[PDB]
Amino acid sequence: SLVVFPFKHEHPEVLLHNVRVAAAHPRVHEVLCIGYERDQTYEAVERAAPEISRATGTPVSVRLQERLGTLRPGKGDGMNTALRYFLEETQWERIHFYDADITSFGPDWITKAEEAADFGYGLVRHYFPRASTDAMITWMITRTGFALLWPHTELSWIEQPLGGELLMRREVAAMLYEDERVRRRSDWGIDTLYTFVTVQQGVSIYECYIPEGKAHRLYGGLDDLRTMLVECFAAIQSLQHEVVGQPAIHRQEHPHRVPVHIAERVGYDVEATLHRLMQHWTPRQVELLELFTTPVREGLRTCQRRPAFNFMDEMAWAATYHVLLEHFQPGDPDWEELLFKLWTTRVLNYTMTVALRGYDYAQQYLYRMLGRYRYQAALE
Amino acid sequence: SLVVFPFKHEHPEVLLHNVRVAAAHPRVHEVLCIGYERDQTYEAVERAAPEISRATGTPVSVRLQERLGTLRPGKGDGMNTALRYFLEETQWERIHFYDADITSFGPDWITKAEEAADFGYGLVRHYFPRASTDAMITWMITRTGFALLWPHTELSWIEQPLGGELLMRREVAAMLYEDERVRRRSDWGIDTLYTFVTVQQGVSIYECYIPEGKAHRLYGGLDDLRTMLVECFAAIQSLQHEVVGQPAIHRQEHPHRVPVHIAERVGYDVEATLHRLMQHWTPRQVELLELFTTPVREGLRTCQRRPAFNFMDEMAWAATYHVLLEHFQPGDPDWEELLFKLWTTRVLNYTMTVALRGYDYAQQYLYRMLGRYRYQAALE
Amino acid sequence: SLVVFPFKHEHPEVLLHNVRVAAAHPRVHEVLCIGYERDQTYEAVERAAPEISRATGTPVSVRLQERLGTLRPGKGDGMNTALRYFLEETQWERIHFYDADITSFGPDWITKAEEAADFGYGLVRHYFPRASTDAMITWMITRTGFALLWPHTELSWIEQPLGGELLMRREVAAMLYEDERVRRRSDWGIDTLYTFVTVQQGVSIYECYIPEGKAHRLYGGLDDLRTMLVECFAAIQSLQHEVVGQPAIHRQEHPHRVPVHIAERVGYDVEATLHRLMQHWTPRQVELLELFTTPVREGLRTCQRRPAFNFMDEMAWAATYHVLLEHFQPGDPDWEELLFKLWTTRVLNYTMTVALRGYDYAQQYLYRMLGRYRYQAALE
Amino acid sequence: SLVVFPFKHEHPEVLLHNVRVAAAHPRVHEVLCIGYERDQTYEAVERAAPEISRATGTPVSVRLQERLGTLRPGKGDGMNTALRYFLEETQWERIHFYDADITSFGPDWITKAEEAADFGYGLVRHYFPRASTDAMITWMITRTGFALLWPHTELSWIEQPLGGELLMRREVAAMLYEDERVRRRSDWGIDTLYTFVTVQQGVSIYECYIPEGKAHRLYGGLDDLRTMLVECFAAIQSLQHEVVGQPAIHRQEHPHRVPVHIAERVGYDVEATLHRLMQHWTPRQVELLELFTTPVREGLRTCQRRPAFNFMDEMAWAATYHVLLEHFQPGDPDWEELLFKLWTTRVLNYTMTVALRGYDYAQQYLYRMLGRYRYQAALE
Ligand SMILES: [Mn+2]
Ligand SMILES: [Mn+2]
Ligand SMILES: [Mn+2]
Ligand SMILES: [Mn+2]
Repeated sequence: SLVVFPFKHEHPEVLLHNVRVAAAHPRVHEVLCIGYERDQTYEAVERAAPEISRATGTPVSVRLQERLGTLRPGKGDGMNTALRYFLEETQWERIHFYDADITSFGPDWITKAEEAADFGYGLVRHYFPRASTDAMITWMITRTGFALLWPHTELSWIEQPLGGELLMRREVAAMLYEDERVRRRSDWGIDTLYTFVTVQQGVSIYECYIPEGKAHRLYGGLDDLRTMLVECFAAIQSLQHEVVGQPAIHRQEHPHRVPVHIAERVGYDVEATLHRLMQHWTPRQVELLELFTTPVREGLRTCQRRPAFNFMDEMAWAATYHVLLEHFQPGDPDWEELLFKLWTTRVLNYTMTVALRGYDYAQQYLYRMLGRYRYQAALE
Repeated sequence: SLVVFPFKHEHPEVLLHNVRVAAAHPRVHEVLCIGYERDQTYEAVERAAPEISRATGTPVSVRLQERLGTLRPGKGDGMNTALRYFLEETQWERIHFYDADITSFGPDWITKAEEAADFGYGLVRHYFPRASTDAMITWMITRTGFALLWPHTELSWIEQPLGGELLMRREVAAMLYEDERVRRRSDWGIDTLYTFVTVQQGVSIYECYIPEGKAHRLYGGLDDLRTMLVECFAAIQSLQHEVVGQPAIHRQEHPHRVPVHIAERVGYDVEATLHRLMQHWTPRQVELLELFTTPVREGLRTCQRRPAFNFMDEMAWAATYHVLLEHFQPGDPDWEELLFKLWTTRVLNYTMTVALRGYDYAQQYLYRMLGRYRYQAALE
Repeated sequence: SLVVFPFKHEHPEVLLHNVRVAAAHPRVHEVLCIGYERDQTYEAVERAAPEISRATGTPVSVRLQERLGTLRPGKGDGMNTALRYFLEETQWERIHFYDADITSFGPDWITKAEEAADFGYGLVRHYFPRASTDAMITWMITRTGFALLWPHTELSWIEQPLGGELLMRREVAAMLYEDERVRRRSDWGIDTLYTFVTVQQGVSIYECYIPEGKAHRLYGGLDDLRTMLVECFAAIQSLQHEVVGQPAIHRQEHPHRVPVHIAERVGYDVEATLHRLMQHWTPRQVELLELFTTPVREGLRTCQRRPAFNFMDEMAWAATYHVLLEHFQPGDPDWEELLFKLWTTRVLNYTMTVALRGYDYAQQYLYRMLGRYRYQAALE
Repeated sequence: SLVVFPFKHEHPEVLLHNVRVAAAHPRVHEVLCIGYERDQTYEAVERAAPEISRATGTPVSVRLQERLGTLRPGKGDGMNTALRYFLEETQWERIHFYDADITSFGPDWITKAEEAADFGYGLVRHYFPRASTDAMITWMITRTGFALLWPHTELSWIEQPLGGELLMRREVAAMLYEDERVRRRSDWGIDTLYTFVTVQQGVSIYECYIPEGKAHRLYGGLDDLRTMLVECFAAIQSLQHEVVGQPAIHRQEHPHRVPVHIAERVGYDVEATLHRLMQHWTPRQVELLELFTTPVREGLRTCQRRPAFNFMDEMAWAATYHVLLEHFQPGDPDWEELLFKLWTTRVLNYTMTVALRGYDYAQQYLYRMLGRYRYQAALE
């Protein structure tokens, strides 16, 4: 069973630790390492690869990601390349996928996934405890969108639809690789496409939990997440007229208690995010806001002079999400920048009205937020 | 919608509150109250019935429990009598079921259930927060048995399978009434039967959640649950050779944090439960223990002289359960006692090794226990 | 025992409840109600006074606030007026003080205070659970200042030093009335003065705890605390060169777990508090910042253009506090504004780096912060 | 500053790790290791000692404990011997004391203690988070006794009066060594004597907290604690007619949040403890119970046939404690065995009525239990 590791610019030590863990496992029959470019990180893994495939017995190869899609060359080209090598150049029946930077990795990840895949699941998906102010794309964009567009389906119930940690058996991989929509998704939008089309095609999905597991992403402003945001939203927008059957088997490993050190985590720099909400304005962005409801139009125009976000409550965000679905133009610098400020005001609003009330209150909220969105869409 | 209240020797004011609350609800068309005998509590409901019918504009009937099954005349006869009335004497699309003593009932119970059934679900079950040491039949008998016997199915994933608070649509209620296995189950076993056969027949199920739970029963030795225990185990034993499919659509409102009073609650009298373990011994029971694995035989026989329960861990209980499934005879006095004592040692073991570790541990233990039983059963 | 209720424009029913509850208490001999003006709220208490005096057998007087001090005519004048009445017009061994708006007052407040004074304590202070983001004057001004100036003493260990709920014995109340520093403190600063001088004069102190806290004030920008802030800081500034002994006996009932509603509460309007930071600037304030360390000068001057607060960590606030102690002028409009803005940046910093981590973190941060200030001050 | 390590039969690896940590510290000027006997453990430390005093620079000697007291040769002779070597054979001004088995040890222990001792404290006392069913001697014997006998004093407010982790400056050590009562306390009673006489003599006491720190003592029945119990109680009994001034300066480092893995700990084997309550009976123990109140006499006599403990509530225990103070004869096998069963019934009662309600509820209880005991004694 193949085990793929997409990397780019990560410290090669951590990666190579995870690759050793993988090759040692008695249920892993090959390891593939798909780099972004021929940098020093990649050069390091290419020299290390002959060594690990000798001590452990299992072969380990390294390849550059190919240009398979039509958007930005990113995560999507890397994962779809792994698919091409899995189907066309080997004959294994199971492929794993793990982020390279994961310092929390262990043998318990790979075993659980293979163990669940024995019950016959086409797709096993890992999911971990996340801080109340992390995962804001997941919650306010991916899950909210799935809730508002496909409330009766399993889509919005998937815990971490942007997650790169998963297993997929051969038929499932082959189906995704042949699918024109996922093939062209060469950027951050790929995880959204794997998730959406597996559910649409009736693939049965287990979700593995991981008690404690994640590499605390970097403390900066919400700016750092800007590219991922506009691409993840575009992905959902591109799927908005698709139809999805209700039936699809879906189960999820019970979540163990969130460890303290994750519940006590802050997901972003509040000051930098407020400052950034006042930057990069343009007369067209002000013109384009006329398309939104009055409180949102008025609210965000205030951000030219001072930070504003109390306006962007749960309802305001839904109303804003519908307008974005209709009018957002991927690749348009003004539309991309407005999405980023709007989403920012939502993150700030939720942070001070919800997160600030404590990690528990944040979890109950977020599950219940999806519930009301589900209900509001089913009605209309 | 019909709203049914099965009652016994209840505070008549606690019952009449819930009757008035349901009759005032705009989605409710009728209220039925079922009791076994025309005792003082019954004549009160009948004498009040005309007054509530005027004030709310909703008819309020009161009927006797009829003998429709062939086991002990109990809860099942009462619930199936309401199904009968609902199908033969009315023409409403929906029926509710609520225990009478619940002192937490507000109009929100009926509102959330009817909103859930709009989505189109055929069954809506209410689930609640419970204490680590309540729900020991639910956990160690009903769910455990579902997990051991039908691991690949939805049965062990249902939260409150013995719960009597629920909503069915006319077609679901009809199917259950016509079914000979549920008709016969006149005793405590009925909730197990409604749960099992709806899952077998591919009924779509939503699980509502009421934020403030039920009203907690009397604090006494496990002694009080003895009849419920044998009858719930018999229900499952009776279904043991049934076949059940993998598919049946199942969802559930997200649970809110347990309230303090519930997490800080002891479910039973530990002293009295220990004392009871050394009582009602017979020679025959001593010999019957020969059918069990050695640690369970030696473990329980100790209880003639002093309370023992360390031996009855999670594995030993699974092995015990399998032996009971093959040899336990509902109505054989010694078999019933041995089940009572065997389950008591599980509860005590669970209490001292799990419940005593804090409520959050208790919940996570319990969701994971079902996981392990599921897995063992699938791999054999 | 005398029981004093200082009131303003309160719901007259909320006040009269607390008056009736105290008058019915068997350990209470008189109740005094003090207000500034004979407004509608005052005439209500006077018109009801004869009726309560009959029903409970306890006299109920109502007096005007007299001008006994030389600062703003405020809380101090009212509290010292009650001390006057208590010492010159009655002969009771004890006096109570309770804010009027507290909607949580039961007879247990007076019971626990009088039981504590039996042990023989001269002061009994009530303390409560508060939210991470309430009590920002208490923490960052009163306690912080006690810790920096008198680290080897009991002052910074008192829980609710600005709290007006307390009991004194006749001898303690007499000492405070005769003291020229507390007599003069007619404004918000009075609670600081009662706290400080009782500790200086070796009064023995018990700290009662009421399990359900106060009634929480209005949700608005830090703006509302502005007068309280300057006046509380001035109180401490005014005592800065005092000497205080190491010995003064001090104990405190153990605190019970905070209730959910309190731990999940935001103390202030984060948007409005940020906006307020960019308002009411003057050139003079810009120049005054020259007295401060460079990071605080650059940090606050940013606020003319956009909200900044990361720079105002725990150390920078200590350095800021020392500069304020030497240069702050109560009544100089620009000094008061700069304190307001400086303290606002501390509160915001604290909020985003500490409070947002969960209520349990907030408490432990705060007890440890006092520890570190204490230590720095002792080692210099 | 000397740093003493009393050992006996501990694994020498852990000990020698702690001794290396100590000798490295720049504020530690010597290390003394007082063994119980000349076993293999001691022989191992004697060969290792010349090595550690070479790499680190600080000298390290090992001595056998001397016979200084009149009771069992135990902890007390070991600690008092350290005192003799500290005063008579060196000239250091500070002596530490640490349990040998502590696997959680670090540099943060020694630094904090020396740092607090700079403020001038005669006695610094470490204290750590403990499980709800550990520390049952501390709570039901030492602290309860201090509360019932000396309620107005600081004695019962000391967090861990049986703790061996502390620092004491020269004058304090010399005072204890000269004190005839502490010198003769050669057994488990010594910690009680250090605590009692330091408070009686007005020694000023800081309590260091340790966030996470303790070696989970062995999982067995309450039997394992039997010797410590009868000696710790005897110690209190021997002090019951002493007089204690109220004044004595006392402060304590704020406790950080209890880590999960300690809150999820079970302090003893419930089954073995119940069985043991039915063992070692004697006609004289039944005769001696006639001296106790009726519910306690009747309750414990039941334990001849079956385990009983619901009787032994908080009040029953106090009434029982007073009778024990008057009639308990140290060294008498029947009196010692009755104390052990009585205390056992109290532990079991608290475990199932208090601990079982969750670690938080257990902490609030135990602080409040001391409060009522304090109040009940002050009255009478
Ligand atoms: Mn990553
Ligand atoms: Mn009931
Ligand atoms: Mn107020
Ligand atoms: Mn030890």
